[PDB]
Amino acid sequence: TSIMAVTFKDGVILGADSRTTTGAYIANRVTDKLTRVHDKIWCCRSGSAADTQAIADIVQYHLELYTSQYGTPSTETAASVFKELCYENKDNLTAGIIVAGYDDKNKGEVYTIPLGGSVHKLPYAIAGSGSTFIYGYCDKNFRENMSKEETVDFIKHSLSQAIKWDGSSGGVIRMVVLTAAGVERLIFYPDEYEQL
Amino acid sequence: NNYDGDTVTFSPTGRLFQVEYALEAIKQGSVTVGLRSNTHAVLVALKRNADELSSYQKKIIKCDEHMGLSLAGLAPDARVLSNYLRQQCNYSSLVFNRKLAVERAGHLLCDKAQKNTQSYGGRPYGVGLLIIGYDKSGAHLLEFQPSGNVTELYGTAIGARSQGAKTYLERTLDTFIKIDGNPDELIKAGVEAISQSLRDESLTVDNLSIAIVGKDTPFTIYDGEAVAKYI
Amino acid sequence: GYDRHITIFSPEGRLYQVEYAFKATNQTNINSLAVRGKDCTVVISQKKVPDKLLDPTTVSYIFCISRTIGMVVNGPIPDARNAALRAKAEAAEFRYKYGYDMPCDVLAKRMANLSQIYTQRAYMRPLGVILTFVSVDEELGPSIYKTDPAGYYVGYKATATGPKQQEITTNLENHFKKSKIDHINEESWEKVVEFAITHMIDALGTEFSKNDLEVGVATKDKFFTLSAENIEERLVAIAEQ
Amino acid sequence: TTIVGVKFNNGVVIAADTRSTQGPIVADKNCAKLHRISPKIWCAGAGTAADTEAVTQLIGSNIELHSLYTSREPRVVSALQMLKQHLFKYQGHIGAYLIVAGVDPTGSHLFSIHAHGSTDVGYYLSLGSGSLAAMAVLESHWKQDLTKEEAIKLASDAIQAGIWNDLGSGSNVDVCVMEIGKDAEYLRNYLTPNVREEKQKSYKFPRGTTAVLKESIVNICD
Amino acid sequence: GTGYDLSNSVFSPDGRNFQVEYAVKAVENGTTSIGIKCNDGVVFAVEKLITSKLLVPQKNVKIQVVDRHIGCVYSGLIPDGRHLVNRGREEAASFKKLYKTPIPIPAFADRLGQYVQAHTLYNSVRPFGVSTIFGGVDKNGAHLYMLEPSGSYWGYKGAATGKGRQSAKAELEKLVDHHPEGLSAREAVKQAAKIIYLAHEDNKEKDFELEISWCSLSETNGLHKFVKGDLLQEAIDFAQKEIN
Amino acid sequence: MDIILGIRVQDSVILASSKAVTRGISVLKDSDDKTRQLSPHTLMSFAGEAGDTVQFAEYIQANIQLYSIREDYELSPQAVSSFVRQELAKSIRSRRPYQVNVLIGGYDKKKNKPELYQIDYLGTKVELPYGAHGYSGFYTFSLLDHHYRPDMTTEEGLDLLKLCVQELEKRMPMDFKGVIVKIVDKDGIRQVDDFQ
Amino acid sequence: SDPSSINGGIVVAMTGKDCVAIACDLRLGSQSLGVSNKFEKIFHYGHVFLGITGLATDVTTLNEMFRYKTNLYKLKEERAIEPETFTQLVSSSLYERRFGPYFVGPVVAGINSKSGKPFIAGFDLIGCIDEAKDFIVSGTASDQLFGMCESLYEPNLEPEDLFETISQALLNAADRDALSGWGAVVYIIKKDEVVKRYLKMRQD
Amino acid sequence: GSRRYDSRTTIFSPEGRLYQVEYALESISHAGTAIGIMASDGIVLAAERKVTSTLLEQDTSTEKLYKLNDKIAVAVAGLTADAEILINTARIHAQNYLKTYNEDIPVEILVRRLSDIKQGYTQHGGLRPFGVSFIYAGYDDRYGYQLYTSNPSGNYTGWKAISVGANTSAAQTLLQMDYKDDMKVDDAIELALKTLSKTTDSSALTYDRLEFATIRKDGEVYQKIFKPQEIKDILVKTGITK
Amino acid sequence: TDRYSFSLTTFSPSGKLGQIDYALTAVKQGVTSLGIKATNGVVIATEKKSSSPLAMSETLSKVSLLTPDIGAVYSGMGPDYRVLVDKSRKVAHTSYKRIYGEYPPTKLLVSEVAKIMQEATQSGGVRPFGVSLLIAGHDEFNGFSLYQVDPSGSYFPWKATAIGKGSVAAKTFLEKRWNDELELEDAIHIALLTLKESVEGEFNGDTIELAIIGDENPDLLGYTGIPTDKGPRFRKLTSQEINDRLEAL
Ligand SMILES: [Mg+2]
Ligand SMILES: [Mg+2]
Ligand SMILES: [Mg+2]
Ligand SMILES: [Mg+2]
Repeated sequence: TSIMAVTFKDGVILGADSRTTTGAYIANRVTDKLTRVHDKIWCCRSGSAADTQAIADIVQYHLELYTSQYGTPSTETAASVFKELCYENKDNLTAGIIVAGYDDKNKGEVYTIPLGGSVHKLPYAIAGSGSTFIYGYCDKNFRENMSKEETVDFIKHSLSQAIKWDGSSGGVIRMVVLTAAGVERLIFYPDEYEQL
Repeated sequence: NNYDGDTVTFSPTGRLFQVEYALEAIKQGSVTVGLRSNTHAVLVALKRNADELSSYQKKIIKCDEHMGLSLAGLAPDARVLSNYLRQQCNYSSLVFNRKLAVERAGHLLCDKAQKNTQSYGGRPYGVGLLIIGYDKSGAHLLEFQPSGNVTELYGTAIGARSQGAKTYLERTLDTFIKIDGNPDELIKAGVEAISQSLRDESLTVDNLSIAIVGKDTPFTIYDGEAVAKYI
Repeated sequence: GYDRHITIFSPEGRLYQVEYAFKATNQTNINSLAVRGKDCTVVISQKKVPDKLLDPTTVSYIFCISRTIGMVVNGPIPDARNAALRAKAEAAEFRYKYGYDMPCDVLAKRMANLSQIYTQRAYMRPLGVILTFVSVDEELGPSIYKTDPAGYYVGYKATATGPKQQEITTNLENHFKKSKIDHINEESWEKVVEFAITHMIDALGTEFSKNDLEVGVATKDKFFTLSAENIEERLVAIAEQ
Repeated sequence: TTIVGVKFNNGVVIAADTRSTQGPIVADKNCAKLHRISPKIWCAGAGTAADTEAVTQLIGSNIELHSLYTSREPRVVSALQMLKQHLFKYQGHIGAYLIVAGVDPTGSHLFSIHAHGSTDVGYYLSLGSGSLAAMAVLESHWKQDLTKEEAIKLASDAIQAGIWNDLGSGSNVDVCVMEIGKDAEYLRNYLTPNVREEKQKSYKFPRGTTAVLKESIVNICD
Repeated sequence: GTGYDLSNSVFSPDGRNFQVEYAVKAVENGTTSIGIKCNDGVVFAVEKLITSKLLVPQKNVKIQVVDRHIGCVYSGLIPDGRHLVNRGREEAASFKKLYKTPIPIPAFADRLGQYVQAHTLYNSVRPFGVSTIFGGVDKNGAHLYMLEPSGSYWGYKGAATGKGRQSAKAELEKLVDHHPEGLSAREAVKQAAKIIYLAHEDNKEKDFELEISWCSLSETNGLHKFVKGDLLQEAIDFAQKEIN
Repeated sequence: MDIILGIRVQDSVILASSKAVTRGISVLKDSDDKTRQLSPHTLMSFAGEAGDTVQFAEYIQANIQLYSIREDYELSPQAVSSFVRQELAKSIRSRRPYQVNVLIGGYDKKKNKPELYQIDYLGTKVELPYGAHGYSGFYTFSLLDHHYRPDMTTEEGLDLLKLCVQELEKRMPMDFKGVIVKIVDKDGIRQVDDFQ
Repeated sequence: SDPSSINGGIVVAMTGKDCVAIACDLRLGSQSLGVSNKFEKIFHYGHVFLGITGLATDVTTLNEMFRYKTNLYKLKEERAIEPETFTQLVSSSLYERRFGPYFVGPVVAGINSKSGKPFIAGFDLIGCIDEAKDFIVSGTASDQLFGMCESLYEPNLEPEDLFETISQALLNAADRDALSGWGAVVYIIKKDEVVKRYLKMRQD
Repeated sequence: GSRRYDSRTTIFSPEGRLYQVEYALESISHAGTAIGIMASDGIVLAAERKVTSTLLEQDTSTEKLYKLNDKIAVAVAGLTADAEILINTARIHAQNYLKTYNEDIPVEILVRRLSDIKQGYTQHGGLRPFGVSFIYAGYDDRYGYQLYTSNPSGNYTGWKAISVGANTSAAQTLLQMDYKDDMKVDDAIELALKTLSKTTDSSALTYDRLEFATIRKDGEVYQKIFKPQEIKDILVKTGITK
Repeated sequence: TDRYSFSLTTFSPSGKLGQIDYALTAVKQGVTSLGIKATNGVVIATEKKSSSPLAMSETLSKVSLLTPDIGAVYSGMGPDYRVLVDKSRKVAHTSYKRIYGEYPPTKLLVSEVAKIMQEATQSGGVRPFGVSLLIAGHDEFNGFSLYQVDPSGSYFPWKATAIGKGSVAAKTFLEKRWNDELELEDAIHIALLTLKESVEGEFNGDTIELAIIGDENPDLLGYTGIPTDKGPRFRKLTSQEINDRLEAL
């Protein structure tokens, strides 16, 4: 698994691969690891597929109830719900989550919740196995308030390198762009990012 | 008339008759006065007996080295509330290394009493309390009623014929509020106040109880000959 | 004696507490009607702000239960908000457990079952409110379903609720007998809002300003409530006729 | 076990082998592994057969109650969510791996659920022991369009690859097609390529071969 | 029949719950407490009856704080008000624990309203004998709410309850008519002092101590603080001058 | 270990129980009576873990006596064995199972028949002409298979038990310090005073 | 120490022409030690027979529990339970203790009193229904029984031939298992008659 | 609170009786008459149906006579639903006894269990008692054939011939007049039929308005619940019908 | 808190159970609903009295399927009937299908609903149900059957019976027109004739709701492949079929 979320001038962009393996076998090569918990609040999931799916479902339920009672939730609110769900059940969960949201108050925001249930707000976050191989590249190539094109290119290059070096990551590169316009879905196929 | 069956029923005028009956239970109790200055706080208690062979019961209860209370009314309800206050002071001292303030003690007894004036089956408490204490804010005297209302005062008195002592404390306010550094004069002022509520009685060594708390004086109770010098 | 205090059967086989809750539904003295269009559903209710010290934006008897279901309540606002919170919780739990948005009739049946529980249990009183849920169900189209303190629930082509409910009901019955259809043959939801407001003016015989009405519109995957300015624009468009 | 599911142009088909084994021994040579959650929502099971049967029956009963309550045709996403949550509650201690396909007012759907509660979506899925062979066949022969007969042939060939190249799958091929609008077609033993050859001799014993010590008539009456 | 007012949550033949109305009667016998929503925040004020000079002045605080941004005052049975405030503090703590952000004023209002309404649902519980004026500043601005013993709560430009509530309401209406642009924080404090001084005239037998708090975005950075010291004396002088 | 033998001989049931109680390398007792009279015509010998044996036996005894008092009727040995088996089958799936093995010998007055039941700590009940618990069976079973006759008299049963006890004293690696022998017949339960 | 391998025992059921057969061995032992030569493992409720092989205490508890349930079923429904309904009941009762299972392998055999169809079925420890129309084997010598039944069975056998077939199967399977044998019982079940036969085996 | 509406079902009267128990007895006094007779070789139960109509399916109907196990039956007088609840509990208790002891439960034990349940219903819990009286007809190998009777109070008594329901006085008078200890099962059948025909409120006793049952002796005991055709046959034999 | 832990239905000094009789009275004021058992099926019919004509009558189904072979109609309080049918559908699974793999027979489901109602007439702080139920079912070993369940918890098997307002007259009509040789179509015809007298307004397929427990419908199974599963025997007659049978009276 290789997931990331990058903020930029117009909003945020989540990116992930599509490879879910049970050991050395690619159980699914078209996995959607980008999950929507609210209209403009999504999450990149890594780790236990069952744990992450259940956590995302419960967070979506809580955010729907929150929207029904007190109106639209903030990205920090979704991050807090994720943090509570992951910290109070840290003994029986293996889930790394990257919560990326867009609101008109704070533009784009990215929080990361690794193992243990700690929450960290970052300009960009990476997680999963393949992330181990792109720390240097991302740290040397990330810039604040990039344009949409440069952010898509950065995420594409990072995830392509991760897929190239990490055996646990592969498939197509999925992206979800959260901006004032709304939600845009992007896909990049192997024949494109492999020649990068 | 048809609205004094329990605490769960309001009267057409908006009254809680069980609370008022508890207050009346207090009014039939023996008188006890409390006063304070800027350095000390005194509780004087007129202990009541059944006959000459009986004891005079006990009206002063210590809750912690810095806080104590005198009762007027049902003794078991006063024991329950004093045990709750001891447990809260102990919890504060253990968990926070912090002596429990007197205002918060009044708030907690207010909540404990209010929890009975709204649930069916649980009667209100039939006792009134006078709580003296000395904390980081100085000396404090509180009057607690079973309605839940807790009031911080310089002086007051509760029980039968307490209005005389209350008026005496009203007249002597400017005098006893300045009795700082001399606890014996404050105790004698409290003794005069409780004497103002003696119609056909007189203070002896068996009916007078004293309690003192202050700066360098932990909450101490005086019974018997110890109070004789103040009679 | 005591048979009229708790929810038990009288010698006539009646539940007087249920009837008294029905009476309490009219305590607010506000009427509201609901009608269906080609692909939407409109509810209109009277907005009465008697005190000058009140915030008019907070005076509302319409609630956004989910993104697709709206609910207008006739009755006291405590029980109204109680039922609204319960319906929102039930819709959220439904979406979580069964993976799809709760249908309008299903929420109506749940609230009516809870009302039946309150009617058969003596420890709790029935909620003196009448709940009208409206939505555009993915399998039923525009849907209006009403529930009452007795535990009854039923759908409508159109409906009305309040003290002057019978007049609006008769007006809608006459319009639908003449038009020979069970909805409003209009494409845009604005025209259905205008139709509802116009027919309420005709039935009640009173004019309305932008600060006298509350309008809730349900379209495919979206329930919303009109602001004072949208209500004013609809009133201007009705005046253009 | 070898189970597959393939979505075509107007519905979804599932297929499975008919061999249940207890270790290396074949227990049932014709076990119907296609279970019915709802009349148009079917599921193929793998792993602990008892767990699969129990969870499928439970979710089917809940689906029927939900359909009677809501007065609507059951949705595949409902059974999906219920199976997911019920399996996740037990942290994989219920050894059921299901391929759940069906049709509902929303359309045709095909998902896979694992014992721990993980779910996966796709146009073609495979589970069980022989899953790798079947998936190979699928990756080699799957396309988008796909007619009903094309999808049936693809699923049958995948189950055959599992029957021939895997030791845990064998015998016959059960199929269930579900088109949008039509009823579910349950082809039991759609293919029977492993018919047992006739024996060289009959081993019927002459009456009196077995020595009997005591005989009596037991009463099955009232 | 008769006896419909003997148990709570019993509908009378005219569709009423007489126990709630009796709780309202208990509320009307309480002291005056008002709330004024200004441009950048809210102000709360209350009158404290000095039955005797044995009461320690400036103590016996009646205005309570919830979280760090909610102010609550109540008229009626002070212990019931403290109970409701404790429940609201629990609700705000839970909201902050779950959603990180401090609880919005409408959310807190709905929590308290649901609690009181549930207390008017069973014959085994007594309705609250308090009317509560609360509010504060959140991400959506300033909010002021009043909550009745019936569980009914609403948002107000100005609210008042107690014995002199009528007079206060009239004055509040004047404040709405004379100042359509809105009052400032200290201006609202001074006018609340005036309104409390005018409302005390319905209880002139006893003297009163004025107690004021405010939650303002500009003057208190969105935090609930007691108006004390120089500003409190300024408001008291303004009230005594505006009165005769 | 503990020696628990029983034999049904046409007219009575004979139960023999070792007399030795050993904890460690010390024989604490050499005169222990490892039986409890459940009813005037039903005896039960027991062997197993320390404490569990006597506790279980006395519990069963109290229950059987309570039933006899309530109904003024002695339960048949079959019903007593069924009750004991049910208790032991509830024990194994409890938190701490009773590690007791019992031999129930009883003379059914209704059927006028002696009966011997063997139950282990698991709840495995079997009606046997002769039974033994533990390693004692490995030596006694075959001896009985060669020397037992269903038409035997109580004296013949006593001689057979003497032979069994002699074989046990010869080949067992433990000194069980003799056996206490008891006879259950139509006249009730008695103890053999004079035994080898 | 495997619970299904402590006491031992074998049960085998087979179907014929308008009949069924269910046979079991009579051995109850504790590992090598043989205890009871008369421990039958087949119990009938009305007209549906059930053979239970595994842990003997669980065998007896299941026998008593199913007697309980079938008696209450007949009292409530006023009719005897059918083999298919009883099979489903056994499956549900076994799975009700999913995580505290019984260490048994039940086998149901009977003839449906209304349709006359012969019906046999088998289960595992948690109640996995194995609906096979030919034969169902269970016990410690499950593999030997599987081989004997797969080699000997032919469909549509008369009771006199079905008895010989099932008896030879059980005998030759028990002679190759240490924990099975010591006697055998065979029920040949028809619609109106059920014959019980005690076989002669080697007692080793 | 709720005490205003509490009827207090488990309180004593100044005389020393339970109000609800007496009222349930009065209720049962209006139920269809049931009669049990214990002869030397069997037991006979007979009862009259209160719910009678031409459109009432009497074949699949069971409202007066029920089976507890294979050796015990009950005749009901009163609320049929409370009776069936208690019968379900009795069946469960009998099967529990069977599982525990591997023996059929004696009659008196089951009667006392059901009577203790009915008693506990009249001492605590604050619930109304079961308005049902039971006539237990059973067999066991300790006391032989047994006839018991229990009321909502929780008391149970043993009888030779007994009646419950409506017109119990006349039924008991007829039984005490025409009962003999050495009589057989057919004589008991005839006597029960005659007593029901003489104590009924309807014009004539027809087969569709009564239920019948016999527990008799192949060395085994058989419990036969009579079908409508067999009831009509025994009626035309006894002479009540032709 | 539920401080009503005591029975709200107690025996009166006369022997009557007040709440039981009052629930029966509430039932008697309900709309007339009848059922007729034939030799090849059962029919249950009722009148769909609508409060407002603006209400959609189809969304108010008085006949509800309990099991694919067992349906039910009622007379009395609608909401109580709705919660009872929900409880019955749930108990048909939790107490039989999940234990025996098959749906329950008619008598057993009727006994379960009667037990529910009896608990409702004896438990603490609860009023009895204000409904009488007519349950029409078919099981393999008892054939077709029709049962009536009263608020008291008592149930009776009926060849034909009606409950509600004109229940007495309807029952008399049925007693005069019922015979043990009736067919399902003859039973439907008699049911229509009986309901024609209990109603006065419009008498068409949109105002009356009628359903049948007859032969199996393989067209309503939703799937084809299993020859043992035939189909559901319960079927609600469409408005068109009701009108076609009414036009021929
Ligand atoms: Mg890679
Ligand atoms: Mg293979
Ligand atoms: Mg062998
Ligand atoms: Mg050997």
